[PDB]
Amino acid sequence: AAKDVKFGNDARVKMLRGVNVLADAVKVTLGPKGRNVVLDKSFGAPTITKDGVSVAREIELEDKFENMGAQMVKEVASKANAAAGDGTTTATVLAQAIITEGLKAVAAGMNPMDLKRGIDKAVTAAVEELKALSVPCSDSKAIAQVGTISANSDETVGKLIAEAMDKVGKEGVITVEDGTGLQDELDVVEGMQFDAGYLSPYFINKPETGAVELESPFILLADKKISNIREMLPVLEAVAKAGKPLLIIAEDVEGEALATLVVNTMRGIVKVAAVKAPGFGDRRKAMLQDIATLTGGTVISEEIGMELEKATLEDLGQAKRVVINKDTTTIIDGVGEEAAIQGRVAQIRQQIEEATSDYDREKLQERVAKLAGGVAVIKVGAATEVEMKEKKARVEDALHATRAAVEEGVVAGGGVALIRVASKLADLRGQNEDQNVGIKVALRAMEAPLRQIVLNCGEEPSVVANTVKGGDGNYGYNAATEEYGNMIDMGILDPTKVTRSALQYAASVAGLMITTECMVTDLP
Amino acid sequence: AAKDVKFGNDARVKMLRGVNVLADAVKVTLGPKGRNVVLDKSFGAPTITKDGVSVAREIELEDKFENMGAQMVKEVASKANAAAGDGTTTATVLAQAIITEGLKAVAAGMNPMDLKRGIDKAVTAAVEELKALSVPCSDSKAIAQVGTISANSDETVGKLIAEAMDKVGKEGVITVEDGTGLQDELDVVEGMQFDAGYLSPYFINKPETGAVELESPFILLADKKISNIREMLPVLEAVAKAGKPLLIIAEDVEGEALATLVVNTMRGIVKVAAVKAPGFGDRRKAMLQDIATLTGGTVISEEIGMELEKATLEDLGQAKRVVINKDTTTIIDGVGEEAAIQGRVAQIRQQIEEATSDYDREKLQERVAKLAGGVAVIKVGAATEVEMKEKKARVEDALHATRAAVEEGVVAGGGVALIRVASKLADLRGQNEDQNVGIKVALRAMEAPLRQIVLNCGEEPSVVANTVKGGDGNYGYNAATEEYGNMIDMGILDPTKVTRSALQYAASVAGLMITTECMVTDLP
Amino acid sequence: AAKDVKFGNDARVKMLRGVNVLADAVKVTLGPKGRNVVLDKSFGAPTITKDGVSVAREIELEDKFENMGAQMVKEVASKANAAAGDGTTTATVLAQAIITEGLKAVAAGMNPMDLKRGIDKAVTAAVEELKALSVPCSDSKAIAQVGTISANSDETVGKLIAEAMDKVGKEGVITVEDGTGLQDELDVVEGMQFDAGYLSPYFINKPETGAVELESPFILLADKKISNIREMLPVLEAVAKAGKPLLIIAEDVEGEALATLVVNTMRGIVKVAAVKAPGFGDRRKAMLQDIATLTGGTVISEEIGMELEKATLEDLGQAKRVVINKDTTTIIDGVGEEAAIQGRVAQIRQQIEEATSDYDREKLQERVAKLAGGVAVIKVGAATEVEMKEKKARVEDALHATRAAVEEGVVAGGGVALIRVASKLADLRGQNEDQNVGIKVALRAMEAPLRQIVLNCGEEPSVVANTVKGGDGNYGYNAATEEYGNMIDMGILDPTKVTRSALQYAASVAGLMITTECMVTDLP
Ligand SMILES: Nc1ncnc2c1ncn2[C@@H]1O[C@H](COP(=O)(O)OP(=O)(O)O)[C@@H](O)[C@H]1O
Ligand SMILES: Nc1ncnc2c1ncn2[C@@H]1O[C@H](COP(=O)(O)OP(=O)(O)O)[C@@H](O)[C@H]1O
Ligand SMILES: Nc1ncnc2c1ncn2[C@@H]1O[C@H](COP(=O)(O)OP(=O)(O)O)[C@@H](O)[C@H]1O
Ligand SMILES: [Ca+2]
Ligand SMILES: [Ca+2]
Ligand SMILES: [Ca+2]
Ligand SMILES: [Ca+2]
Ligand SMILES: [Ca+2]
Ligand SMILES: [Ca+2]
Ligand SMILES: [K+]
Ligand SMILES: [K+]
Ligand SMILES: [K+]
Ligand SMILES: [K+]
Ligand SMILES: [Mg+2]
Ligand SMILES: [Mg+2]
Ligand SMILES: [Mg+2]
Repeated sequence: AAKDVKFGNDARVKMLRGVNVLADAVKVTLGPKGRNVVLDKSFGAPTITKDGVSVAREIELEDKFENMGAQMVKEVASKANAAAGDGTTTATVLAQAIITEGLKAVAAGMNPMDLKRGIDKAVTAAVEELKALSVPCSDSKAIAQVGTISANSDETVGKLIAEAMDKVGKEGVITVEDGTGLQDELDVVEGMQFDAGYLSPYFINKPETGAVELESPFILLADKKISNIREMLPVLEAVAKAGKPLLIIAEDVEGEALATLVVNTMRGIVKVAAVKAPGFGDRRKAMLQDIATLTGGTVISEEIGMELEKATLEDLGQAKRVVINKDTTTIIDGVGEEAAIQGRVAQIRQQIEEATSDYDREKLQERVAKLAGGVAVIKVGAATEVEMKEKKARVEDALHATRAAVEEGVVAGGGVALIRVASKLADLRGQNEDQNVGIKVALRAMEAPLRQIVLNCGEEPSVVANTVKGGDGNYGYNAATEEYGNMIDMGILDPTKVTRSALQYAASVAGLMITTECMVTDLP
Repeated sequence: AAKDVKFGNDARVKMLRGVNVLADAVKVTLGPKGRNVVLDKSFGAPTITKDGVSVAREIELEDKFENMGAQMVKEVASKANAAAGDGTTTATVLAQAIITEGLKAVAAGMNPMDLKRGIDKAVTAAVEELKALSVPCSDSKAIAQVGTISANSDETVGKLIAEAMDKVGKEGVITVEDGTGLQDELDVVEGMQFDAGYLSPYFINKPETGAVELESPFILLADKKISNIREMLPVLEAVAKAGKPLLIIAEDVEGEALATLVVNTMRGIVKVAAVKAPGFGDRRKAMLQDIATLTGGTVISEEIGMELEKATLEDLGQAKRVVINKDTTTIIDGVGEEAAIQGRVAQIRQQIEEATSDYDREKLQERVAKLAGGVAVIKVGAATEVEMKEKKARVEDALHATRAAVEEGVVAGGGVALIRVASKLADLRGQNEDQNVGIKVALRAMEAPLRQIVLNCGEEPSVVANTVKGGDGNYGYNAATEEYGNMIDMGILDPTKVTRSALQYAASVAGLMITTECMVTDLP
Repeated sequence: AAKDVKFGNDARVKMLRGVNVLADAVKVTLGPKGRNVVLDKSFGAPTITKDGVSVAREIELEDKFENMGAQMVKEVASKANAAAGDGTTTATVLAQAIITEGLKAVAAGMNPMDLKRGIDKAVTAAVEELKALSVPCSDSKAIAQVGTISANSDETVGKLIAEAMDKVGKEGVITVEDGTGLQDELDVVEGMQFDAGYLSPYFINKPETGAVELESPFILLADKKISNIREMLPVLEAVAKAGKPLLIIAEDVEGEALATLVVNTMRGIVKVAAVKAPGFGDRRKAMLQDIATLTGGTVISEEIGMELEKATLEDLGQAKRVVINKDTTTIIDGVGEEAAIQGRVAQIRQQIEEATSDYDREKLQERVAKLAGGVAVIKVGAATEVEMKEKKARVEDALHATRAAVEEGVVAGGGVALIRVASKLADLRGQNEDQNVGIKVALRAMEAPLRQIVLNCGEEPSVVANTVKGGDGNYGYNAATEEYGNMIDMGILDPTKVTRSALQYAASVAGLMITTECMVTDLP
């Protein structure tokens, strides 16, 4: 198909207009004072949201060149949200700031390559300052605080997350589900999560998360082999009755067992799943007995001399719910006895003094973390057909952001951290003047999040920004209460990874656009 | 698809314009002097109505931004009606008043967040003031009055509902169906209601009430779960041959069974509905047997050796009528014999004294209460197929509204309550002047219903509003007689829950619109 | 879909214009001097009619609001005609008169609800005056006069109906049907009429009259529900042979049997019609046997052990002609032997003295009437085929009006009755000036029919109307001869029911329109 082709300022004005439409719609939702955006649906009542992620998702423009501008910033803000677990709106706001001032610099006749070079220096320096400024979120109050803020200032979800981490630990397994109720609840059960992918993708019963979930299934294991389904027939029958879906994990299902198994999944008479299996050769024998011990099942191998034919209905392990993702598979609430599981822990704990290398004490300790750790499950319990599918996606991210806080720490929220970092970078310089202007472009942008938050309050960004800059450390503006004070004490905490990611992705796309001389698309 | 995006004033103006079209069309039907609105049908003759609910449902605008505004206020008003039983027109009048003045204030440049806080504060206080002003509906007279008003001053309706509730008791089952002749019929038959909904919303043949209406349906009671349609084949074919619909009650309906029971229900089934049997264990079995004895059906259990394919036409129960809501299933006039039914009730009572648990006594009680209770049936009299369906519409409405009156009590109608509450709030204040303006916005709006009623009479809203304000307590304007008096003595009563719910929902959407900076929709 | 929404004056002029197109097309055909209206057909020569009912049927307008106006008045005039058996044109004329003057009053700023109140009051008064003015229609001479006027001064039609009533009585059953050449026949035969409709409208072999007609059909009488066609199969094979169409009278026909027969009559090569037996309980089984005695057939019941599959050719009764409308079924000339029938009658007569309730005595009385009453068959002869059908249609029309004349009596035609009642209401007043204007609106409108009749003559409506007003009693204008005189002596008679209904229905829709503030319809 013949193409529409634009060059230079022509290309860039259209990108900028498209960026402007995207960012102007998204930025109004930033901070506790965010305005509402009405989003139309094909039929029925419109959706009304303060959520920048939902707003960005709907933006697409008629003009193709403008549209490319918007999709560029979207993709990049979307990557920040997936890496850090939050920051989409912040990343979008920053991107518009850098792009706008950057293109003014290009239009004045300044070297774009130098402009981009100075922006990058500023960002690399800004990222180090953030790492310096950061402080640990080690503590229940703080974790709850950060959770609450990633939760859109919802205490309950912040309380839940900090509650989960208390029981299962900071790096412990935590999963998000629906459940039945108008309110959200938390449960801590026996289960584990190891990295195994689906053997075939078509197992997936839920395309949204691209994962498989079976309800009250059975678990199978190897060992051997599995070359042929002929020995998979007898155990498939008994599982057919009782209406309980079957799960087969290990090990290395191949041939028609790998193939003819995936056929019956597409047809509605069967529900089955398979996984990439344990970390073997030798260690799989350890991992499997761990799974079997958790699921209350038995491990039947040909090595020992046992056959898959003799395997009975009770020979299988069991769990309440199972989830198999692309790279991962999780077991929720195994039915294995606690006396069994507990003794299996001690058996592995002896091997710690029995370990002749640092490499073994890692693995075996990773196993005791799976069995002894358990799995904390939170049920969103937002009651609606539409409200459920959504709130599960935000809490899933709110959990990701808290994890990010626990890893790389936290900094003063409300755009204060970026304001502070920019003040420290006041002396930073480039190789030439154009690189210098680039640097100042980045440093000006770092004020945009605070300014926008304030503007959404109906107060004057100039005055508040000035007042905050005139202060020190974690002093900031609390946009909920309209008062200044210590941001950390006030509990307004950004995960450092989130602030960091927002700026980096923002600056990425902005460098790209500032360095863009040509666009190609389809004819109108 | 590419989107049309508007911001700020340009957006709010279009939204307000769509609200005006909706409200101006709905509000002229308010009260006993309501004007007619003519609504077209693609075929046949136009519908002429004073019912705000019917007018609202038809409104959709060509301009997509205007339409979003209309749909926003519609949803909120129907949420109110769904919660309180009545008040759609009132809610819309209130929404228009709050939005209009609120938007005027925003255009003047006041802080929209503060405006919303002000409105919210006035409503919260108004709601309490309303609860205090409220009075219980104790007896048949006041109950009749409430029904009569919700019936558009039809005293025969109020009389019916008062008598229906007298027979079944104020806590108990009352349904309504088309009558065979000019006269009204009130009879109490054998029936029952438990809590289960439809498994899929597509089962709804009546979009207005969102309910599944099935006339002379066969009832399948299954003690198992159905994931597969192939075993439902011989049973269904028998049903499609008899020219009757089918209600499926089992453990669950899923897999291809559901999906097939959905699409096939659209054309060639030609009608079927299925609900999840309430409870579990021996309770779920015992409840199914209750339903079987009522409809003269036989429960299918796998443990007795019975199968679905061996199920004949006489293993299916039968009832005159069955209705299914999202949370509810109602079986009216089972064919089951007395002796089987009476033999059953004497059996559960015998289970009371044998029962060793106080919990079991209350649980077995709920079962005898349903079998011995039966269901009250109201058949709407005459006079023609279109007139009937309108009267059946009113009786249902009045039924809902009378409920609400029972729970939360009543207040003076004619918009007098909101007028009184407003005058009590004269001294209310906010944190700043903008919140004050918001409070005055809400208080001004609380005069909208009375004024509109008066305006529909062809009188002058200012003069009447003034006179009522100068009066005291339940003193008001009777718009039917155009005479002032005591609203309670004149039998003009609104359920407090209705007035409350209307103000709240209206204020909810208004606050949303006052705080909206951006709208996204499809291209024209 | 998006809607077009109009308000107030903008909405009302469009309704008015639509009413004007409908009314101006219909009203030119009023009375003996009515002008021709030409109605197109997709092929061949146009239809030329002086019949208002035919003109009104064809009117539909492009502008969707104008169309709404017209359909509203059509529905109402149509309702009048169905109730009283004539008056469509009169009602349409009255409706236009009230609407036109009423809207003039609205535009002047008068209270629309008061205007309606005033119109309503004058109408109920006029209805009482019509009842007072009404005179009995008893003698064959007055009856034939009534029939003649309904027939457009066809004195042959009036004579036929009068003759028919001289035999079966004034409440007797009368059917008209295609006769032999040129010569009318009237003969009373064994037969009856009960209320049952066609179960499938597709059964109709006469799309115009809207009724199914079976010639010398067999008649099946079954006391059970026919579901499976297989039970019905052998009884059909006997009907397939002998080439005698079948009439199935059963408790009901549904499912496989319904859809099976309904389609087979469409494809041709088969003739069948199904109707449900009237009443329920024991009264249903009695009336079935009634039809069985009349047709000389046998009732097939489940109780005595009679099987529908064992029903032989002699089990079925026979009629000469059978005519099934949507409302009623008529069996003409049953084959049942006189001794049979009259024995069944004396059996009922006995039970009439045995009745312990006056409900039975009325019901049993109804039956003997149908059995011993017989049916009058009017056979219309004509010079040509096309000349026969229209004369037949003239008789069917006049039959309706004649019955109405018999029930409620007669008044002076030519719109003199309405003129007289109006002059008598001159002092009538309402609660205020606006109500007074409404009354005058109605009173002025009552002159519209005479004026229009005179206008179709080509004379001056003011002069004739003024002269009639100047006289008393039944003095009026004869439009046929263009002379004044006594309307009753000249045989110009309106059934009081017709005049009353036309006025009532016209005032109904007129008040509705005078009170409409909003119209909602589809976009063009
Ligand atoms: N009480 C508060 N005062 C000031 N800033 C706040 C407050 N609560 C949250 N914020 C800020 O709002 C920002 C998050 O806004 P949000 O609308 O979630 O955009 P994003 O999608 O980028 O997270 C963070 O920078 C956070 O510090
Ligand atoms: N005789 C009356 N005098 C004054 N107000 C009345 C009278 N009858 C009903 N109303 C008022 O009409 C309102 C309900 O009117 P309606 O048109 O049904 O609107 P909605 O759909 O909001 O209930 C109530 O506020 C009630 O008090
Ligand atoms: N010879 C006559 N002189 C005056 N009026 C007549 C005469 N014959 C019939 N009419 C009147 O014509 C009217 C019937 O009009 P028609 O054309 O049948 O329309 P509609 O459907 O209203 O009956 C009646 O009011 C009747 O009295
Ligand atoms: Ca749309
Ligand atoms: Ca610059
Ligand atoms: Ca139409
Ligand atoms: Ca104001
Ligand atoms: Ca603003
Ligand atoms: Ca002349
Ligand atoms: K937000
Ligand atoms: K109303
Ligand atoms: K302020
Ligand atoms: K005519
Ligand atoms: Mg966030
Ligand atoms: Mg109401
Ligand atoms: Mg006529």
